[PDB]
Amino acid sequence: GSPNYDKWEMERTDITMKHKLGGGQYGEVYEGVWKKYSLTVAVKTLKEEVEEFLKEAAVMKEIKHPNLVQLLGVCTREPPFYIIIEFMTYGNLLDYLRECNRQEVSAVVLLYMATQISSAMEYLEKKNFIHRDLAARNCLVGENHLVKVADFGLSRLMTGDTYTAHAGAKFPIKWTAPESLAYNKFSIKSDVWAFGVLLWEIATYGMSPYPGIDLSQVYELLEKDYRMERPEGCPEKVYELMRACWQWNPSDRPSFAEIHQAFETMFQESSISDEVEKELG
Ligand SMILES: COc1ccccc1-c1c[nH]c2ncc(-c3cncc(C(=O)N(C)C)c3)cc12
Repeated sequence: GSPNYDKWEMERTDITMKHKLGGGQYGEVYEGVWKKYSLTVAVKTLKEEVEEFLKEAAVMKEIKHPNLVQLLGVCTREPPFYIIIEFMTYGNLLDYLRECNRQEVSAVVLLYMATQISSAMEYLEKKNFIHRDLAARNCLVGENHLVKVADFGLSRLMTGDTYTAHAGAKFPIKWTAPESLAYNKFSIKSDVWAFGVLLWEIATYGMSPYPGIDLSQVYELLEKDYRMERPEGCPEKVYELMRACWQWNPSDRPSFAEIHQAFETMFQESSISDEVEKELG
């Protein structure tokens, strides 16, 4: 074989760069086209640090799942570096929920979304990886309400049961578990907490978490056992799972395996009524 062959490396000239996607919401991530195959793609690059970029690229080569956005290739031999990923046509979940028709995106669709996401996290959990940035803004939407988890910039394969982030490092307060906020300690359980917040975002069709409350007051409130209220219309079972995800002690939070099982079940039962209803009109 050829000496410098690398299965993941693509020629940067193969890609046409267009414009930043998500309205620049995700930084240097552009919509591009893999000319050879007339395929629209998402390309993350580095402005003119690298270590984190290369780490993100390496992690994406190791994970593969139906509900995890798929790495297509990279350009990391020389700058500018690229990470070429499949493009999800309906954008991110947060904006999708904020602009959707609710008769279309009904209760069964919200359950379907949660099910797909928990499926991706169960896979990651099994592989001992942590995501560290679960949020609706970081989930993507495809045709027929297909949903995939994205943005693996902070994802890590753990060696132990916990990962301690750099010192002085700071995180998205409203999606971050108590022990993460206070001691920079992360784990599969901290992702579970974030998933609970994501569920709330889904249930509210994209509302910003902790309505009214000041970020500076969030931790103190959680410490006294305050937790967001059940959204209008959220089934009790779902709110209960939500509250379990927000148990103060990480060990008390359920596993993604358990979470996925619960949602698959609710989705299927909810789905039956949906199919029937559909078949009346
Ligand atoms: C969270 O997604 C990411 C975070 C970091 C790095 C890559 C991605 C990413 C991979 N494939 C994608 N596909 C579509 C969008 C996307 C999201 N929001 C809006 C758009 C958009 O502009 N339209 C028109 C769909 C696209 C974002 C990504």
